[PDB]
Amino acid sequence: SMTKPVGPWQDCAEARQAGHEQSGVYELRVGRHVVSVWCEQQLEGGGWTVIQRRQDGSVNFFTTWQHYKAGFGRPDGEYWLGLEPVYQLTSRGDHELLVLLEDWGGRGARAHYDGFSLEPESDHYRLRLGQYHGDAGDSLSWHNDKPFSTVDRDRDSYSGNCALYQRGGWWYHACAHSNLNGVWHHGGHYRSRYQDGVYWAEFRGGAYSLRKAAMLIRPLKL
Ligand SMILES: [Ca+2]
Repeated sequence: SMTKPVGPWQDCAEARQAGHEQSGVYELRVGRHVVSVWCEQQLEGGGWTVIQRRQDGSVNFFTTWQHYKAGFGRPDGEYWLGLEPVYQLTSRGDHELLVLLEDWGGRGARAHYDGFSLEPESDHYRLRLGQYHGDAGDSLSWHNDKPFSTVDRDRDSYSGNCALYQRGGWWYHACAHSNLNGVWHHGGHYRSRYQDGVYWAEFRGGAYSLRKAAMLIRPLKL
C-alpha cells in the first residue's frame, strides 16, 4: 500500500530512514522483546534512541540494581532504558553516544563518543566509550572501563560509597565527573552536603544540577 513503513524497528535510525521525522515514542525490537523508547528524530540528523532522560524530577533514580538492570520510568518522560536492554543493543555493531544537556538559563551543550558499549551483567556492565568530541566537555571519559555501581553494589574506586552520596546508579570512579542519574533539583543551585545533582563537570560544574539531561545512542556507520 501507499502508507509509510511501520515498526517495530531495529532502532530509531531505521525508523528515521523510513521517513519518520517526528520525535516521540517508537517500538524497538531489542533481543527477544519489543520495548517502547523515545526517538529524537531531528537533532543531528535524527535516529537517536534515548536511553536515559532527566527533565522534571518525576522518577526516583535512587533505586535498585534490578531496576537499573531492567529499566524504569516511562518513555514519554523521565526514564532509564536499562543496563540489560542497552547491553543487548550495543552488543551488535558500533554505536555513537550523544549526551544532551541544558542548564536553567537555557544554555544547551552536547557530548559525543564514537563508540559506546557495555559488558554483560557478569562483568558488571562495565562502560566502554570511544573518541570524544563536543561543546559540553569530556566529563564521561573518567568513567571509561568502570563497573556499574548502585548503593548496595559498591564497585567504585572510592574509599566510600559513591552511590550513597551522589545517589545514582553509575559507573562511579572516585567519584564522578558526571552524575546524570543523580538528584534532579528544582533549580541549578541546591542545598546538600554532597555534590549529588545531575551534573557534568565541564558544563556548569559539580555543584550544579542541570535542568535537562539525556543520553542517546545511534549505530555508528563509518
Ligand atoms: Ca567504594
